[PDB]
Amino acid sequence: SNPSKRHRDRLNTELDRLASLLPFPQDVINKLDKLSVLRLSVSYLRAKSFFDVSLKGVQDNCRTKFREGLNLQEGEFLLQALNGFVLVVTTDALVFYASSTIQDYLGFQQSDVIHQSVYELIHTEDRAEFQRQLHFMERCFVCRLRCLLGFLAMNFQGRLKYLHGQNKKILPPQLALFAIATPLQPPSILEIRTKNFIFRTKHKLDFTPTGCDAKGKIVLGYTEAELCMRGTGYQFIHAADMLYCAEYHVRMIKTGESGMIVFRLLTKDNRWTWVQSNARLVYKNGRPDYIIATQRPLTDEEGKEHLRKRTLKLPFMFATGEAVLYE
Amino acid sequence: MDKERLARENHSEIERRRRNKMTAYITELSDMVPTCSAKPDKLTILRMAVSHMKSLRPSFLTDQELKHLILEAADGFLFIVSCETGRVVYVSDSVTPVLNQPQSEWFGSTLYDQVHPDDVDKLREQLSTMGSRRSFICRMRCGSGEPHFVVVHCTGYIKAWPPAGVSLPDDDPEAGQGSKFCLVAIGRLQPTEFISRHNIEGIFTFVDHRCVATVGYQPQELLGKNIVEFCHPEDQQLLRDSFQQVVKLKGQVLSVMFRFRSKNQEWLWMRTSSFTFQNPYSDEIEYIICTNTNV
DNA sequence: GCTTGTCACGCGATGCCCGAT
DNA sequence: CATCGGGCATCGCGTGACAAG
Ligand SMILES: O=C1C(c2[nH]c3ccccc3c2O)=Nc2ccccc21
Repeated sequence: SNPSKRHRDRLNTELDRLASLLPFPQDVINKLDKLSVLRLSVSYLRAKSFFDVSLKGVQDNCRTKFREGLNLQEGEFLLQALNGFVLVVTTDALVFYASSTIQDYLGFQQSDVIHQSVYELIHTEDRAEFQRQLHFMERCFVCRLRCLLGFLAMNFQGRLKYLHGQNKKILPPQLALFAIATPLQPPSILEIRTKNFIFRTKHKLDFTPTGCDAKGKIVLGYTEAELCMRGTGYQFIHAADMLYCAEYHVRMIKTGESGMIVFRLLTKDNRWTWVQSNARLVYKNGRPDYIIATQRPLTDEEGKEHLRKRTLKLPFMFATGEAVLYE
Repeated sequence: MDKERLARENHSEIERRRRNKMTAYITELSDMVPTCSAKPDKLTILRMAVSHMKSLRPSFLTDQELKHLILEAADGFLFIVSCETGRVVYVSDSVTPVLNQPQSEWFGSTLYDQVHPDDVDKLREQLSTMGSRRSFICRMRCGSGEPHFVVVHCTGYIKAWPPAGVSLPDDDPEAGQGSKFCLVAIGRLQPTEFISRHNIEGIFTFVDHRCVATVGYQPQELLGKNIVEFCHPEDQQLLRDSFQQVVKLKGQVLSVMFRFRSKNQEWLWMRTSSFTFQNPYSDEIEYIICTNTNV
């Protein structure tokens, strides 16, 4: 042996004792390097010191055993209902805490994120923005964060509150951001099975739907009875498309064929979905009887391209908005 | 320069940074444990930290600490309802600071019983049949006066019932429920123009987004409502006469000026030009198209 | 087949401790 | 009451083995 080896062995013994005490599963602990052992022990101590200040049940007129177990898991239930993750960031941009569900959304392990700089997770072009949120108290903003499953834009809804019990040097507590991060939302139904999801609808002469196939029910989201009890299809059509569809309805009335037309239909979710469609007239004894429209769902990109290259110019062509539908 | 020398220097400085970070973490530990900061070398700091962590002690936080952080971040209260009947299986105590309701008013109750009747249908939509999320907006009753309702944004998910690890005793009220799925959710409180489409009664059925810039409301805050509800009482019958006249004069345009209550509850003078959309086969009125402009 | 990082080790410059002045 | 040399412990440095990616 030798004194250097002896001192290093003492240090490593204490480091292993610290590691075994970390509140993580043993498979996570065994893979930790020594620097992360120290970092996570400091993390745990800072968390406990804060909760000693900040923190501390079913109403007894309400208490059942089952409700008591649910109460014991209330925090996890909240975390699962978040649809995202908890983040708490210090003034020094260190991640005071991140919930485990961050791995579900960005692919980063909780034990790797905690007590590291938050900018390592944030897009460069957005980093500055985040800093201005770290420094009258509520916060609601958007930031793109690294996604190892690559970036995902996330809504941050949070608050600036004093992070007590940090023993900075004796400095007063600094404001930390307590935020919840969730993904973003698009308002258009794009078919995943985009290829050849052709569906057909049957209509009265005024375009009131009377029949729908299974793929139509899947795309639009209406039951067959729901689809036919909402007035003519002009109630389903985007306001930026109604005049074009009306022109093409006239063309079909006059020639029996509508030609290809691209327009947006209102789904049962009150979402818009692009379709390229062709409306044909069926005849009974040489008189128009009903319409058979055959439609292919389009991605938003293809729809925007078609609208950009549109033939006629009609009012409201570039309008965007939301709609509802009754009966 | 020499590739071997630069490799060596980069490596030496990497190891130096590693040593410095180890020292910094040990200093943090000395700040974080009791008798230390009240001076010690590395070994005693590490031993005192081991002792303090043994005192304090698998999740990094307890369930209560996690809940504390979530509610500190963005308020809210948890509720767990069953999907078949809306039956409230669980509600957190946070319902008292959110809705000014005791926990006792949601237990033995139904989510339909707690929302506005105009919303009950919508609720069914959300309760019928990543991780199958649910995200909606409703109106929940509050303490009070008279019936008092507040808009509540709800974020949740569908979960197979009963939940794992929770004991369901034989004599528990939940033993004979037999619900198969449950919604687990959080409820939280809170000079241009735009086009719109209405039915002949005046109900907003299509709203251009520019409404936000024109009158301050989001499109969802107008759709389903009658435009007359936003109009000054001394202009309401004028607006109604315009709506009933535009129907008689299909194709013809009709203009009307009236006071529209912006979302700041402020009166803005608006000029609305309206006309009917005719079904190109039956010539029936599909809807009324309005262009609403600031004046 | 290279890059970055972890871990141990050898090695002195000080540190602490404490009989002996 | 200090000051002073022993010998071991602490502590920072650079380098080499090794491995994940
Ligand atoms: O396919 C349609 C179409 C249409 N399809 C639908 C399917 C379901 C509900 C409503 C509609 C609807 O309104 N309206 C048109 C006008 C001119 C050319 C083609 C079409």
